[PDB]
Amino acid sequence: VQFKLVLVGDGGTGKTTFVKRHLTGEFEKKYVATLGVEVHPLVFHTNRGPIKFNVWDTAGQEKFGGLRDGYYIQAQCAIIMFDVTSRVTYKNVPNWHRDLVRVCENIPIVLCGNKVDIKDRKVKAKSIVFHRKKNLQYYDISAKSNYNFEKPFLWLARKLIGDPNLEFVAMPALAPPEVVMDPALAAQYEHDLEVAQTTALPDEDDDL
Amino acid sequence: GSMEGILDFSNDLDIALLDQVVSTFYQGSGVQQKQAQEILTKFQDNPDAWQKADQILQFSTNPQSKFIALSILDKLITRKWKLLPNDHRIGIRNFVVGMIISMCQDDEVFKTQKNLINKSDLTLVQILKQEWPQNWPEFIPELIGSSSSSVNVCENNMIVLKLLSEEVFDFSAEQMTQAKALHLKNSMSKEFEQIFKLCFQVLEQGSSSSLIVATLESLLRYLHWIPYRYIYETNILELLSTKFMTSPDTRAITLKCLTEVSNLKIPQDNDLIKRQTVLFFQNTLQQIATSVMPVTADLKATYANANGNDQSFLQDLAMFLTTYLARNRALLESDESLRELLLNAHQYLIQLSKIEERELFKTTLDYWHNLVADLFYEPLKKHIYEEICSQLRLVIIENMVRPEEVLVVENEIVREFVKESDTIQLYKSEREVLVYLTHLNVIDTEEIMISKLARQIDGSEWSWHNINTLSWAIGSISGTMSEDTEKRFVVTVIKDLLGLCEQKRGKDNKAVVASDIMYVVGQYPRFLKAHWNFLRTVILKLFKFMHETHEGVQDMACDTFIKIVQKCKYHFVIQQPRESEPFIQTIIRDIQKTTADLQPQQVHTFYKACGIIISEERSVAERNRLLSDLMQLPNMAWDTIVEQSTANPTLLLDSETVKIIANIIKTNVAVCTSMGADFYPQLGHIYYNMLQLYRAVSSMISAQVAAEGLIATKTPKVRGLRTIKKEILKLVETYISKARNLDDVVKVLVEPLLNAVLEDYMNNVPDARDAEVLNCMTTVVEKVGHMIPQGVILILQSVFECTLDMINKDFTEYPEHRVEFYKLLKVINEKSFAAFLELPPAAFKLFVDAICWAFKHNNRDVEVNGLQIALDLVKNIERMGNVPFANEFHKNYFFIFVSETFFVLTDSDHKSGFSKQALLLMKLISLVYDNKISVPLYQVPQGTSNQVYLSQYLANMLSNAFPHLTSEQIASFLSALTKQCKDLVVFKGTLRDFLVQIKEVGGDPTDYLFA
Amino acid sequence: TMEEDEEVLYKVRAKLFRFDADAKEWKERGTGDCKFLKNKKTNKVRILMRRDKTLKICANHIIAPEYTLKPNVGSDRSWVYACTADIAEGEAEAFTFAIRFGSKENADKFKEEFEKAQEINKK
Ligand SMILES: Nc1nc2c(ncn2[C@@H]2O[C@H](COP(=O)(O)OP(=O)(O)NP(=O)(O)O)[C@@H](O)[C@H]2O)c(=O)[nH]1
Ligand SMILES: NC(=O)[C@@H](Cn1cnc(-c2cc(C(F)(F)F)cc(C(F)(F)F)c2)n1)c1cncnc1
Ligand SMILES: [Mg+2]
Repeated sequence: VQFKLVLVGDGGTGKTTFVKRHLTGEFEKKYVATLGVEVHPLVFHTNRGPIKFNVWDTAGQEKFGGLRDGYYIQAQCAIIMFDVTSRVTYKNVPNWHRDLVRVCENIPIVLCGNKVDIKDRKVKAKSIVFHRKKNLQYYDISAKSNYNFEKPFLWLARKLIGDPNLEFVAMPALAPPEVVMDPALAAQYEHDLEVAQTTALPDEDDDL
Repeated sequence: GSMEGILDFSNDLDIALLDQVVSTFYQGSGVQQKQAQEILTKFQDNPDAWQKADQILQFSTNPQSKFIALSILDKLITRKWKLLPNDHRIGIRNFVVGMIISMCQDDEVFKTQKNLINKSDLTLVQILKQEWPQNWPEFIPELIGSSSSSVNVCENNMIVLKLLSEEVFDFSAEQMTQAKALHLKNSMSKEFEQIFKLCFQVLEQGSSSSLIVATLESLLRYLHWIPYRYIYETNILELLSTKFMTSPDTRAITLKCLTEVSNLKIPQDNDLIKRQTVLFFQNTLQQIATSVMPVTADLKATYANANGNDQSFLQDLAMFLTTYLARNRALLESDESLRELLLNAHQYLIQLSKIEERELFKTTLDYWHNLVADLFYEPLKKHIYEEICSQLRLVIIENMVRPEEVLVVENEIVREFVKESDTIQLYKSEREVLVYLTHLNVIDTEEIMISKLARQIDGSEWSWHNINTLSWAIGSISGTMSEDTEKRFVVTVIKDLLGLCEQKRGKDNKAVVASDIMYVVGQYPRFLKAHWNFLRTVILKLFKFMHETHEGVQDMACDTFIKIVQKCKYHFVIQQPRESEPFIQTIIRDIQKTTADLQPQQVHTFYKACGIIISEERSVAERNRLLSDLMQLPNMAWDTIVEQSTANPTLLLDSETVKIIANIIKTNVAVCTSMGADFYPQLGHIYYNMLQLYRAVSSMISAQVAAEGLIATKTPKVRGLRTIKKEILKLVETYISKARNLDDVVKVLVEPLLNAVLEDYMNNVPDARDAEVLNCMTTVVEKVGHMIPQGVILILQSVFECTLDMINKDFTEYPEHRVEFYKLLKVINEKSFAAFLELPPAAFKLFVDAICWAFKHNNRDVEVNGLQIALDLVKNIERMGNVPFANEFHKNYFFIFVSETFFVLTDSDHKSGFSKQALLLMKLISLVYDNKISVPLYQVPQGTSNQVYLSQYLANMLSNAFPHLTSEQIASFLSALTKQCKDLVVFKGTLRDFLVQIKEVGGDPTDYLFA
Repeated sequence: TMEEDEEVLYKVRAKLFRFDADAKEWKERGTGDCKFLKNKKTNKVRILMRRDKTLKICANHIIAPEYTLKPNVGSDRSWVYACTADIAEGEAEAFTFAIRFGSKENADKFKEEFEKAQEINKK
């Protein structure tokens, strides 16, 4: 039960950061432009079973676009991403959408305005209307604060499985093993731990 | 493995190997997929890969391989077409056309290879953009003719026409020059009469749904631009509004077509076109009522069930009804025979408005706002919609979203974490419509709300949801009733809300009803101002909630307190009848008791609200005495902490002492924020010792960095010491930005401030410099910069070069210093430009470097200020007239700014600043073409006008930077650009035309004659 | 769900990090409720932590008695400690974890409960 998901949008809108947050839980502060596409499997546990997304995280920068719309072939859903602090990225939403639906003529698509955590918002809520005539779902999201970060996948899973009451469910938690530390390298995890002890945790001013 | 073999072009291309790489990429996974992806990208990017395109389309068995082959042709067609020899151009055309014909006539390929045919159609459209109609004026006739030979060809011709219409009318603005866009638009317009014939015939004929849907899909595009007569002077509206609404295969696209038809503004004087606009709406609503759903249907449930395409149809219906009615409902409001149609359409909207779908609700709510605003002004209209509006009052009251102020939520009634701004705008919109609806019938609104309330008391409809949505609605209509009706109304609501608190007495219960009462009372200040006895009770009750163990109620009580104070402050400074003292006196006297259980941030909000009250007292003597009374606790803690810090200056090692100091300063910041210029007496009380403390904590930070390393800046101890410095800077910045006595600022504050902050900033290591120093200095320069010329120089010397060195190695490090840096240079450039004139020539060059460095940022904060500094600098220099410094400025830097501006204009990485970049370039060019540079810009024959040299310089610059341009393109471009340097709009269009042309070969130089 | 045979000895909101020794940086692993679960049958206490909205497991391992909570140089409200067998991502991997809380009082209470659990597992 796996579905191909293509993720598109201007460079710097947070596509790769968003996927990575869902893959590992991390928040990557650095901007390393995606080169062509990166494919990652992503599974969610639902009350209707596991659903697996094959996430094709494509490049937004033109000079790194690779196969461009060639990535969209046989996609079964998509996310279009823009940045609410960059008006130009919303103005390009119709261009990404055009190139996407010319290949994928009838798929569920979510429009996501990312980076709502930033105080100085530029793409006002009231001006975000492109989705209405195109039957896209829309969400404000923040990969940095996790605001609505699950809603694009929850909606897509509901449309793909065909069950509007589908919900995410807690994965079962197997008993963890009882392993004793290794005395052969016990004198070694003094080093790996010292390094970790003296490397400051990020974002110490956050509520958590 | 050996997948890379296909990247070698010495031999012939192994098609089977290619297909394996493609399948490995699409159908594979893991490392093989990743490697195949890189290989395919390299293959696609090879400037000769297009020569392999036709043999991939001939001999390949993989449709994806052929897709990638067409992407290779597309790149060639859109960027390098006119560099091909003419024979290669006809070969590519003939091959693409033949492949399309071949795929259509094979009924099996036409069914299963839809993507590959769509991609080929698009590729053909790219050839049309280059070749049609000047080198192919029979394409449309042959396309029309060939539509009869086959049904598959006729259907695919509609796809091609759809894509052509999109490329010419919908997506040409950014992709073509003005001249070429106009050429293709006129070319389609000239041949549309024939296209419409084929389209209308197919629709009337009526083969099967496949060809009909494709024809309607193309019609949807045409409606964006075609003349009105093709829609109203034919029978096509009857077909759209009847025939094609019945079959669900064509209903979706037809509704989108009728929505586009609706949105035009009709010739508002012809009765026939009006009757036709009425008729297709009447037909459409009848087809919905009989074939889809009657007006009574439960659209909320249908949407929730989400069968088939129901959700998309209901969305499209909402768009159709709102679009048409906003434009044309007046056509239905006078003729009594149309009243049912009008109200039925609005009844469908009422039903659509009950769907659970935020974005769809916003679409309908937008329409309701349009309606009620019109009924608020237009004579004799609101009675038509009485029953509609009554139903709408219920819909909005029962679906109010949680306002910002309500900090309690269920997940178990707990406390908010985040700011729901997707919900902020929604609430504002719901409030706007509900306020209008209340004005339209205040009796009906009160009766709905009071009755709903009466059924909460009874527990007949009690629930979190029902009391909450009702309470928020009640709060949101504040101001719609007359003071007298509001009086009686609020009394009733409060009385009934109090009774409800006693009844639902759990801890979650009491927190829900407490938040609702706080919201309501906070929303009716006019009522509070007139009932002092009640106001006093409310405030005392909020003070009691400040000791609530429930953190949500407690936090909300502090916010409601300051929210009420902002509106009712005057009633806290005067002595009320029956009162022994102004209530501000009572608040201050018990402030330690009231705030004892509050977190520090909440204590500061309390103090800030007291500052709002105190600033209402205009007797200076009495105000200052209130100020010193309010600050009694922090000033005593301050006096203690500074006597114990001067003697043995080591007690600041104590983390508990550092926390105490920061909270004292934060309290001063809070009170200064609300009192502004009135804060000065309190600031004077601590100012000297506060700057001494600034110096002492600075020495501690430096000492810790030296003893522990840079990592010390991450420690809780050093972060707490820097908080002290940042808050001190914030306090001084806050006061100076509101100060009304600038003489005291200059003579008392500025000099000790600069002595305390500048050298410390300059002589700390980069990771220990506080970007708040820059922010503070920006406010100093902004407010008194004109009075401290030598202090501005001192600011530059201390922060300019060392900050520049922090931010001129990449675009990412020290992001806050970056932003504050250019805000500081900006204000200095516009208010104390003389400080840059005294700079040494080497430092003024760093200044120019710094400005151009800002240009190249993508961070909008830095980029915008960089472009503004450049423009203000040019103005500053122009204002000096013909003097040595201005003349040396142009000689040294004019062409640096022109070339740096051109670079960011053309590199495709700084699109967001186009407007400001164009403005800067137009200014620079206009300087030369107004002979406002009184010195030759060159080092070329003598007597040459600067205009001639600028054209030579720019032609050579563009020739070397864009060598694929012809000399004539560059010359035409510059000619148009220089002639237009007084007309920003046309100038910008010419720059946009240039940015198109540099992306292809063979651009027509006459395109620059468009204006 | 595989947790109803267990009692909740302690629950606190936290943010969990994992040290990427190669990149020399901490990386967030998840934010949510950190629970101490005592198995009713074996009396063995474990840490179980789930992400807020996806409810995905980001920590699952015994609170071994050989572990020791250490401070991080940048925080007075976090603990660092080495874990040898965590099955949140499937195969029992070894991790250097850091867990941060909303306040120093939460971090201290966590250490108290973490050490009590170690005694219980010492049986
Ligand atoms: N403040 C904030 N920053 C975010 C957020 N999401 C992503 N970013 C930041 O945006 C920048 C771009 O990161 P990235 O995820 O790679 O964007 P992208 O669209 O995948 N780039 P490309 O399309 O070129 O491959 C990063 O610095 C990242 O930290 C967010 O939600 N909030
Ligand atoms: N009987 C009560 O006081 C109940 C009901 N109740 C709750 N809040 C109030 C309540 C709340 C306010 C407030 F807006 F300021 F917050 C004002 C008043 C009033 F009118 F007395 F001026 C009463 N009354 C209670 C429930 N939960 C916490 N505290 C009290
Ligand atoms: Mg990316």
